[PDB]
Amino acid sequence: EQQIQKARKSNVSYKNPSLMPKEPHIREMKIYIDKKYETVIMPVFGIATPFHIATIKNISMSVEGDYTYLRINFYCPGSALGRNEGNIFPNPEATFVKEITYRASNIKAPGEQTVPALNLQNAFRIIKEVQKRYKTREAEEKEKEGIVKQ
Amino acid sequence: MAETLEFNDVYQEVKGSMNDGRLRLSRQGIIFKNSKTGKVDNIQAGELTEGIWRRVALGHGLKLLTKNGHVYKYDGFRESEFEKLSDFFKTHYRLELMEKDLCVKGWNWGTVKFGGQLLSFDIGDQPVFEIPLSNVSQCTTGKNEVTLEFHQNDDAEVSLMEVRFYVPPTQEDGVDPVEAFAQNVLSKADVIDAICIFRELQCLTPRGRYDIRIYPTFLHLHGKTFDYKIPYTTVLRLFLLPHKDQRQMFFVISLDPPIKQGQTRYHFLILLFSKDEDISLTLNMNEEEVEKRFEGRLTKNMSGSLYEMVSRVMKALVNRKITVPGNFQGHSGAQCITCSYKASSGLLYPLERGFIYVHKPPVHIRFDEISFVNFARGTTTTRSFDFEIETKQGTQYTFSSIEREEYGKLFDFVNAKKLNIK
Repeated sequence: EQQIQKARKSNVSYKNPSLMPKEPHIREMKIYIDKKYETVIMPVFGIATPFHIATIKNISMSVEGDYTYLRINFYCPGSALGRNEGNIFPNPEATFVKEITYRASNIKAPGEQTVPALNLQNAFRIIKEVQKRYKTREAEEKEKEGIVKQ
Repeated sequence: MAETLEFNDVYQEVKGSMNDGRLRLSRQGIIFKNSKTGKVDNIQAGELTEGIWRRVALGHGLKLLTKNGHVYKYDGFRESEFEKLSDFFKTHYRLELMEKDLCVKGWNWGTVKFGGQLLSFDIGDQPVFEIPLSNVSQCTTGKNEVTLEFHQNDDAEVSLMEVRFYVPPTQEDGVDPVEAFAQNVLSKADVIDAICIFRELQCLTPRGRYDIRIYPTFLHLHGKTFDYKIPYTTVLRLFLLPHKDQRQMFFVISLDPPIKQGQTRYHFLILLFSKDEDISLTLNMNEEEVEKRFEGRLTKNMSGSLYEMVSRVMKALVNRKITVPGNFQGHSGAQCITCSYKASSGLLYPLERGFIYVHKPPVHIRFDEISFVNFARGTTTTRSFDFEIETKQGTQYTFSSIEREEYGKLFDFVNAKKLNIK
């Protein structure tokens, strides 16, 4: 007999550069997170590179007294373990950025405002919150798709 | 148009650190002057070949690729300076500054391209990001993975420490694509480290596979997600214990302060090895340097059991002697007793000067810290000897479920050690 099949599409942070944000954090090359668009923009040698929260697999943060390390791991072939296996990448033969680590000094500059590691900590917290919200919404949508209206 | 133009709000990125300076365009060429470094960069009019304009972090940005295969970059411009730059280049340099923003779709996948001392991660036609290979302080490889470790500038508040790329297999290239990527990176970078790197070691607390990098003053426990760094100053004791079945070895490291992970603190680092798991290690040092550092305790190249290698390395590093099982031998011939504790089964080892319970929530109690002991007898008259231990601080540890013969042997052992038996 007949069958049923649905479609899907990957996530996009900004469909065009015109939709890119303009924030002092981005200007100063600080790990920015846009919540309305659910994107994380990170500095890559003067290049504010964005990544959708979906690309990130998880994040970790460590403090080493003198410096603080913030690691960000994305999804890629081999690393798509768990309930994400079905999320087959559109081109598994391409190059996947699997890990990016940033380092911020914990020493407060002479009478300056904030500490560099404070920025990394804030970024970690905001990314965790955005990932929680994104995963919650995705789970809600996935469980609503296919319900018989009563 | 005029034959000369000047700009005072120009910046320059150097190893992740922003630098201000002035810029001037003329028929002679393009001259930039950095302020922090005081350097003067010059690009003759006959060298330019390609001019790209793209919104960078600090405002907009110009990218000039010259005949010499070198690409200069400038930042701090406005959206209106693009017209002036393009008109000047077309009127004097025969070139047209074209716009080419980076990929803003936010995808962690794409293609990689090499060109001079700069790597470019792109997607189709729009680039995603660029990485100057000259700034790489080290390049390591793995299984379908390449890792680049960069240097560090003091002015860079948020410095890019380490990056990793998953390189899938491509048998069509004959050579491993990982090795090919590493060679392409080395051909452009200027690599200058860890003493020895053990890859994938069965850990019980924390759980999972973790690689261990050795450093002169600490050890880096790298995981697939979480990472830790334990200075040798934080280590207290090293314990090497056998398994009950005489087939595995427990390597325990007592930490202080305990490594923290969110809402949990680990007081011991437990590792599990197999006696039939050999290894052959080679240090990242020279013979004389090793002789000066470890005083001959180690050599440039070693081989032997994995647990033996780890024990030797940690001993030569920390100077603390590795505790080993005492003169205790249970009825089953094992060097421990299987007992329960805090709703979890495990192994209790009578060390030479204390007890250590592993591995689930591990515990360690030295003889001097014990106030007294009690051989409580449970319900049955067989295999029901709870070996409770109360310390002088007031903490009482209950190790229940012990065989009768194990209890008889522990009784003789405690009577030999002379402890307060209540």
